Amino acid sequence: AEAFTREDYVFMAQLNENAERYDEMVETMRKISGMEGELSDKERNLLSVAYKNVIGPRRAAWRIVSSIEAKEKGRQKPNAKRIEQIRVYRQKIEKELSDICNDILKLLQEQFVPRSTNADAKVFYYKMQGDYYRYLAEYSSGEDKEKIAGSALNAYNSAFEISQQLPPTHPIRLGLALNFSVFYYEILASPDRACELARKAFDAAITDLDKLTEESYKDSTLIMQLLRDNLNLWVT
Amino acid sequence: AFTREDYVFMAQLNENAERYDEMVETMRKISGMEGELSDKERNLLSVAYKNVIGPRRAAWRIVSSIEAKEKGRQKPNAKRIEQIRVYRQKIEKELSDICNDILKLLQEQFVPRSTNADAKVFYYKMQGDYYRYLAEYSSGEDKEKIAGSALNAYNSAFEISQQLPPTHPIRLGLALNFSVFYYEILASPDRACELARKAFDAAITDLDKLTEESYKDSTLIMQLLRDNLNLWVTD
Repeated sequence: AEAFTREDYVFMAQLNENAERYDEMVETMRKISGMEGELSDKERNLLSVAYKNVIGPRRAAWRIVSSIEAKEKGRQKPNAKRIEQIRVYRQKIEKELSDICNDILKLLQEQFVPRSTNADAKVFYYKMQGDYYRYLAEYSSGEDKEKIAGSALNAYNSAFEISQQLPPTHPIRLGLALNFSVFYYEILASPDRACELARKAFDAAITDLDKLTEESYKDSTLIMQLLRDNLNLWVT
Repeated sequence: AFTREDYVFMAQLNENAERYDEMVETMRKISGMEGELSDKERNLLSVAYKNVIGPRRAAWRIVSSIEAKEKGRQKPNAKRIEQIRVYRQKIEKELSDICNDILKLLQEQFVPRSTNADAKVFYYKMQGDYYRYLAEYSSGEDKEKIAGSALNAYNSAFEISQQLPPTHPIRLGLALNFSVFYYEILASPDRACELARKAFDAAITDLDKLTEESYKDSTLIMQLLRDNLNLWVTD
């Protein structure tokens, strides 16, 4: 008489987040990913939270493991067996880090992006596409790094073009503005474009800071705007 | 060829990387090696299993809090409770398997090979602790049978623990876990208060050993404050 609905699968993803069991959350979200239709603002947030809390603990672990490997290589008399012990272990994490990104980017290219119709939904998928391509480039080297980052820039530029339609004070637009600026500085080795894009987004946010703030504090908003207007007048 | 030193650093590296599922697998390999586990090795065995059972225990009490809220709502959703029940049993399946791994190894490998009096208390404490986690969700006569093995393991630990000094971390660590076992599992508060106070009063008596020479004057006041509170509580 009664079968399981979409709201039940959304609730299970919320229960996974409450229990902090994110491995099961990926499995639950994949069931909703297999279902046809466009995800809600709540559902896309749940997809972002689920995958970030799996790659997060493993990215944090990688920065510890690689520093121990850098410690043993920098030693006066290095043990090659202990170096190999860390090196195989690091590559096992690198195998897992690639697997999570391999899971999401396959789903993004085949399911989410071709089905998307909304303007702000398009930006959210292309930002997420750019983010998980960026994580792959964090440990990749040589020709592999350039090939991965090449498809990463294409995803970020596609995200930036649509986000121009969005208001300057939107969390997705600002979230993209942070992640694009990090991508130039940390991966692409371009500090000039990193400082340019982050400033232009920050200047747009101060201009529409009046929309963020209540009408009680709009006078303090205008002084903050005028203080920023002085700093733009200076250093010509 | 891989030796014990190689696997110890691997078990240390698993702790450094915070990957504890791999830590259990490496500690089982050292358990397969010749001889009894050393003090540094036993300490790693305790850290490895606690950080696997911990996230499962923490998730359990939050889910139970959600389940209690869902059952006592004005508009209860029975389909949601069924979704929670299957999910709770899946955690309970996992909670069983972690405890089934350690207690089978303790009964067959760790305890029978134990020669040290120092090591003996540590294994029986671990025997008592992981039987206690099983009784935390077990119901009816099934709870009675598991707690029966838990009481035998804790009492076996207490006898050998009396040989140890009162300020020992293993003796104090047992005394904390035995007192929790009375209050939370056995529902005996008056015996929980008895054993915890006995360990605390003995620790303050030997508190001069723990504290530095620079702060021995503070220790004597802490002893005198404890001596005053023990006499003022009566009448």
